[PDB]
Amino acid sequence: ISASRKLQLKTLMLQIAKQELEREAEERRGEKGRALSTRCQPLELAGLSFAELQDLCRQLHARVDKVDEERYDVEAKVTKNITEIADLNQKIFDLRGKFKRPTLRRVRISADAMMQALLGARAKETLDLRAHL
Amino acid sequence: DDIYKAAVEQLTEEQKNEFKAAFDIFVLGAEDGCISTKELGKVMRMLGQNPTPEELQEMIDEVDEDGSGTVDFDEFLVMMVRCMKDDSKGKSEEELSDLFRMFDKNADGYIDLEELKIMLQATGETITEDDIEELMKDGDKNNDGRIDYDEFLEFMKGVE
Amino acid sequence: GKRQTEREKKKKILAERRKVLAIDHLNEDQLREKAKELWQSIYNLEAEKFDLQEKFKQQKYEINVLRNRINDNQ
Amino acid sequence: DDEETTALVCDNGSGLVKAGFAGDDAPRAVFPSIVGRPRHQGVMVGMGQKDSYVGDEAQSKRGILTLKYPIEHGIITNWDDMEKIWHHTFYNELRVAPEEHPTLLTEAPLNPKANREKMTQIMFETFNVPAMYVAIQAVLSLYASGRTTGIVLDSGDGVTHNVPIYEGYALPHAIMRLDLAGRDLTDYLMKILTERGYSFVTTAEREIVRDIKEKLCYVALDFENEMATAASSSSLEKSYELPDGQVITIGNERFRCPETLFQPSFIGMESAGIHETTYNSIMKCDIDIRKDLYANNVLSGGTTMYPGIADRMQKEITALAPSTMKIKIIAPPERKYSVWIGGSILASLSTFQQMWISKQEYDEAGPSIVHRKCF
Amino acid sequence: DDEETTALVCDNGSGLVKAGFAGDDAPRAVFPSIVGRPRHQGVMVGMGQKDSYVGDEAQSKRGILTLKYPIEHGIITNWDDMEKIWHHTFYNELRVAPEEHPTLLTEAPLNPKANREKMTQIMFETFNVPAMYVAIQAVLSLYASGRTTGIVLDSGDGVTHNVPIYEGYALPHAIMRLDLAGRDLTDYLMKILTERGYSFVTTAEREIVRDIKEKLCYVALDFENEMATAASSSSLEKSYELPDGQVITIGNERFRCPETLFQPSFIGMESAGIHETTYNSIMKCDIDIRKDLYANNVLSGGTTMYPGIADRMQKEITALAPSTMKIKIIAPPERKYSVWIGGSILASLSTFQQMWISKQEYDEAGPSIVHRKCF
Amino acid sequence: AQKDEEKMEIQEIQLKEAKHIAEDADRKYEEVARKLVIIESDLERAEERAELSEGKCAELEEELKTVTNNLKSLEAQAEKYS
Amino acid sequence: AQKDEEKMEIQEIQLKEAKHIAEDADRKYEEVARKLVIIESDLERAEERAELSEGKCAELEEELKTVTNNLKSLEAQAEKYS
Ligand SMILES: Nc1ncnc2c1ncn2[C@@H]1O[C@H](COP(=O)(O)OP(=O)(O)O)[C@@H](O)[C@H]1O
Ligand SMILES: Nc1ncnc2c1ncn2[C@@H]1O[C@H](COP(=O)(O)OP(=O)(O)O)[C@@H](O)[C@H]1O
Ligand SMILES: [Mg+2]
Ligand SMILES: [Mg+2]
Repeated sequence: ISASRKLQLKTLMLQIAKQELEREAEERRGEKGRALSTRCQPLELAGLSFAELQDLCRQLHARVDKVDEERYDVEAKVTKNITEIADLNQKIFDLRGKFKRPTLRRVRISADAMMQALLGARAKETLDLRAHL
Repeated sequence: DDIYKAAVEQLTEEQKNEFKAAFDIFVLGAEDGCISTKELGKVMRMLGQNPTPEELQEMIDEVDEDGSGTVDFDEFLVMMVRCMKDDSKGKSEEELSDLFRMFDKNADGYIDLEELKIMLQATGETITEDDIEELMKDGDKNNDGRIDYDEFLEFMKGVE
Repeated sequence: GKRQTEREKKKKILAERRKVLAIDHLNEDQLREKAKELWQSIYNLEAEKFDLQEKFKQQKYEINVLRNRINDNQ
Repeated sequence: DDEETTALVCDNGSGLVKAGFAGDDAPRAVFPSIVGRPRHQGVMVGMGQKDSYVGDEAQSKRGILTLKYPIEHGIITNWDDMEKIWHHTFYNELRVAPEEHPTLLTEAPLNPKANREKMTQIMFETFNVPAMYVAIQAVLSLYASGRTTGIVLDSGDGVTHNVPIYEGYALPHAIMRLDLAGRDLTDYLMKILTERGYSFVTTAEREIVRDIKEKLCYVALDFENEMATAASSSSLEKSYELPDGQVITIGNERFRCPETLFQPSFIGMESAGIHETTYNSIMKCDIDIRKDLYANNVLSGGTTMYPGIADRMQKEITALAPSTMKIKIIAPPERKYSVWIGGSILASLSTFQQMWISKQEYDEAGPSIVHRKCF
Repeated sequence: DDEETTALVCDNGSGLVKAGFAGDDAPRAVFPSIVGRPRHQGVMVGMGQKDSYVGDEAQSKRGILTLKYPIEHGIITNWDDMEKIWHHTFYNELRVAPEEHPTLLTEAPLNPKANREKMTQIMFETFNVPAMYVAIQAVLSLYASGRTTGIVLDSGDGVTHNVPIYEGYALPHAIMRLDLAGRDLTDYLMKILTERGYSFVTTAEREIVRDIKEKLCYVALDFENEMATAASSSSLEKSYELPDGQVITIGNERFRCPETLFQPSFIGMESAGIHETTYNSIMKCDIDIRKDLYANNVLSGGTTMYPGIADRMQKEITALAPSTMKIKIIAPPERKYSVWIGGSILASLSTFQQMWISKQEYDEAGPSIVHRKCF
Repeated sequence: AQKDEEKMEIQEIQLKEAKHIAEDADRKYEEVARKLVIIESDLERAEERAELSEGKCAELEEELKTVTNNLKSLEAQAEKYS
Repeated sequence: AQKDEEKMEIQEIQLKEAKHIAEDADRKYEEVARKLVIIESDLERAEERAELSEGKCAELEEELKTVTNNLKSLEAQAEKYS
């Protein structure tokens, strides 16, 4: 296996994947707008009158009730899913801990640095103590 | 990659001091200035730094495509100073989660060699025989045909 | 449980969100603007509902993945 | 699959919860129904120790738990634990939210009303199902055999009941429910093992005794001859390796444990065995459908899986019954899941699709709707 | 490092005090725990002679001192000397004032309460730490191995204890604490050396005998064969140079000193060896976790560093245990500091950060807080 | 004093050689520890997979026995009904 | 001269320590060599036996399939007999 070629291929693939994700998000946004125009047909009020306004008011109230109930059920589902996400995050945290907590440690922060001072300190202490006269 | 110039300009003194000490240990006279990587690895071992050396030795056996065997500053200097973690931010975990969810057209929690080949044909890279086996190593840590998102995360984590 | 608190919260939200019901007491333009604004509001609510539905499906898939993880741990 | 809506055929049982979507051959997830809190102290920090392991997870950590079944004899004695079991069954073993699926529970005959009403109230309030229906555990086992008549002896793990049915018309005055079942056989086996030196006391070791019973015990064709043979030769002594070594040798305890079914005087019960309560259940029926019931005797339930029971029971009934009638005992190889297979078949029927207890109906009449026309 | 606050993982032990900041690999300062007053008169004036040399300083002037350990068998018998040892450890070997650092002491199982309460009272009143926590010396050694089950035999220098743990749930009824340890082996070696002519009596020469034991003794795989071989050939006699010359030759005293661990009848103790108290500790556990304990037997503590003990112990347990189970003995190369490494890991955990005994809590309930929920 | 200086420098070069030998031994030690860790992990996996295989073989053997015996009995009964 | 002699004594103790290092390194290395070899041999044997068991299990699968088919046949014959 190579080193540089694999690096460049991986980098290019990651960048292309991000571009694909962004364009897919844009396409999904366009489709969501299309579905908005379908389910919520835009109203052109050109040459309009009172009667269409009142019909719009009544249909709007009924649709507000329906969509509010639908969105309430969806939001309750969302809350349940968020709680499940929290529980699964906690479990994965616990499992990764029981895996890698012993491996996660500060190995010899200063014990590696402190290597030779003790011997010289002992010898120099003996010599300094002898050095009274 | 070609991070050589930005790297030779970007190094901060925490590693520049040891670079200078290794330079002094290396060059004492009657040298061509190319700085033989074989002595460089031994010098860095003497310095006490703790990266992984076997990959460096294999690279020198392969890299510097003309096969000179005496790496000039760029590549072997990078392999030397590779003690310090100057990584590509590790990307973002949520970004990779979104990518892997996108790639899971199977919608079965994992992506296999067929989907990897599909993405490769979508981009158009040179076909490699290391395929299949690379998925077996990185994504298949369970030998079950299952790959979770952390496998793709650590597949190219902080890749430049 | 889990059958009455939801109903009361939903009715309270309905009361606070469904405003006063009075139209024909005013001019045509004021009612026209009010209806247009409420229609755009329900359009925004519907768009948000569909986006949250897609996000809920994605998070259901993610919950399935995490379930496969907790199954892999045993 | 796709659009449309499939039904959840759950089957609470007592000892093994069997569940799965309607229209398949076998239950999707089968796991013991035990909920065991830990009993020791626990010193490791951050180990992620939960407060109650349910289902098949508590059969692997049973060394430090105190397993306790939430269903004693058909009836449910601990509603919180049963709710926990149902929640686990829906969310982790099937991973389908109950808000979008009808459910078909099963219940033993002659059970207390309050149990059934509480069951439907839970299913409608906590899990919030669209519609649920409760069915008698024997009619399903008759569905699975593809018959339409016959007297079915459904010897589960909690309770053994014997429902005779003719031409689709159940006979409510001839149901003979007896409370001897697999659990009492486990306790009796655990009690007679002490005659060789092996003492099992902990609620965790009851599972080991259950495994011994499943793997070794068999029903003797003739009891006295087997008792005489096992007391002279040694061709019966089969050994078994405990979960830690120290193999044990079971002698004539092999066929004495399941013999309790045909002589309930062993565990002090007064009533007659499963060989004579079937004949009594038949004799309560009318004089003109006794031949058909004799010819279509059906076995079901887990405890009827002992090797050699379909011959002992036939011999006993042939001894009791008149000499002219033909006695036939239907013992399908898929005995254990017979009730659930029948439940799947019943839930998959088009004619049955309007018998569910719809939620609006429950909202109008309360939990007492189950005793009404929607049975 | 910088801001923030690190914990002090001290580990009193008995024979070597091991201390260091939490989150490292090895203790920062390891030194014998001995306090020795001078015993002769002293004629030089102004030499700067102190009244008590503690720690590693008294292992260099031991020629004119009377060293005396302040910890006999786990318990602490001389509180003033122990306070002196702690003061030295904090101020001279680590040079960190205790007013700004939590501490995590360690204590053997089944020790007297008064010892633990006095320890916490000292740490809170004299040294005035922010918060201290006391942990059992075996759970830490189980942390260091990265396991979560297993039965750990922590044969220190004061006391040998054998704590079985499963899935993080310690079994308090199966702890077998035995008071034979390294110190008794030193005394027995000093007593059997007299059979060749070498007499060590002074408390300073006990250190020389300890060095002989560390450098030469080993555990025999089979005792009788070694006794027969050492009595015929001379391939075992290894020589050793005293601190003044006059080399000595140790014959079959080499494997007879550490054999006392497996036959405590040598020093007159009644109990069974460390090879049989582990099997007894296992057999007290439940029947379903014995396989896991058999497979994950952990060794720790200093005295388990004899060359060839991980094979003798495995052979003995395999002889005792049932033939089917697999016996595996985990003997990491970092055995001596295993308890302290585990202590560092435990102190570095985020989940553990709220278990410390905060000072305000001690002010409200007195020293008896340690036996309460904050264990 | 001259002789002592000679011995001092000789012991000095000897001490440097000693330090180098020490470092070489240290590296070898780290290396062998790595190798042992790897091989032991492989031992764990090998034993566990062996156990799985043995258990499955046991279960299949038992089921074969049961079904074979039932088939033999039913064959005898088929002859009987002939 | 006295200072030089003190230096010499220091060098002597350091040489002693170095030889001590050498001996302990060798001993531990030989130990790990023993463990390495034993682990490797046992790993080889365990893999071999596990594969053997796997083969036997597959054979058992095929046997069970044969028996299942024959039981189906006998059952059909018996029911028609009835
Ligand atoms: N192969 C078998 N041989 C003997 N007894 C069995 C066997 N399988 C299950 N049993 C017994 O049957 C019980 C399971 O019965 P089951 O039909 O699951 O009860 P339920 O009607 O509650 O589902 C177990 O407790 C066990 O004692
Ligand atoms: N390399 C060794 N070989 C044999 N025995 C040893 C070795 N190192 C230490 N010991 C014995 O172990 C004792 C130190 O045990 P240690 O684990 O420090 O006790 P504690 O649990 O009090 O810290 C010493 O007294 C010594 O007798
Ligand atoms: Mg049943
Ligand atoms: Mg200790």
